[PDB]
Amino acid sequence: SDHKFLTQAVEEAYKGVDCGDGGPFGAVIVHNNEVVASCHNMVLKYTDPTAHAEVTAIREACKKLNKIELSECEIYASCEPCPMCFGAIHLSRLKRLVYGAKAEAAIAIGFDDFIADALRGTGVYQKSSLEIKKADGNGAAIAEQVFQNTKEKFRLY
Amino acid sequence: SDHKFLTQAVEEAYKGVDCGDGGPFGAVIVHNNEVVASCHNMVLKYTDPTAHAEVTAIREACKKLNKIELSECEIYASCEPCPMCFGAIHLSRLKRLVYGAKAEAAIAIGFDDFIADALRGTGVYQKSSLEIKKADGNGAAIAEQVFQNTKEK
Ligand SMILES: [Zn+2]
Ligand SMILES: [Zn+2]
Repeated sequence: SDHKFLTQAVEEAYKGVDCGDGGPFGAVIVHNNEVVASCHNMVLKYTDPTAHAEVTAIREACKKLNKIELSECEIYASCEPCPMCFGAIHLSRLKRLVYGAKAEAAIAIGFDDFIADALRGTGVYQKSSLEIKKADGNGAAIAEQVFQNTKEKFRLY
Repeated sequence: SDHKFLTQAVEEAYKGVDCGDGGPFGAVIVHNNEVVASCHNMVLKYTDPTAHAEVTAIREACKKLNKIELSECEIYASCEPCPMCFGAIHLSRLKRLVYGAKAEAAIAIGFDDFIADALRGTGVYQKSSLEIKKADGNGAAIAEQVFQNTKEK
């Protein structure tokens, strides 16, 4: 099941960058195998620097479910969530995070060096409690290739 | 001026908690000396756990200026911004943050221990770039008093 939803997140990333909504990032929020929200980065479309894929999905899922906690839901992120997004995942009380590519894969094509200490377990003040799964196998390889694929698609533009 | 805009962020904190929009937290974004956004926590009003005062203010300022970066603006927060909000402040590229109450003041009234390493200078992977000012004196007194004053609210 993890492979299904992670690949849905990756496809959101491709769709969002293709239509110009934002960068190549996707996120899917799922409640007992039912998809609650399927989003990509909307920073450009919304003129909102907080509209990352994860934040957008959280906003949508909370509005759909009429509550500010998503404690029975899980989130699939095509890329490792940044500090803002990991903070939003913490605040939302999501029970599990599965992510596809390490942040280094995005930094490799020029994205900002902007990594969540609490995700990687390197903080003094901020600690995480939720279950975190870095994908492996086919899902991880597919997720990691998003960034070189996007850079190649826009190389001569 | 620093006192003026921090006091306005505290005023937003009180207004928001009084009308049930969210918790006792406010934020003000200014371009030199003009208010670009003045907001409070809207978590309850919007059913949105990301709608902290700072995030709400960033979104409104970016809409007002029609752009996703706020490198000419500064942000005043009634309370120390949390990891989410400090991340948002980084992404928006605000050039300066002034905040009134240390997170311990909110925690002492029963809010979650949820503190940004990058703001306190203890981040390993996340390093702040912007200038940060913790208020002192009367500004700190005003911002700390919010939590005692709104305890039963
Ligand atoms: Zn993010
Ligand atoms: Zn916050």
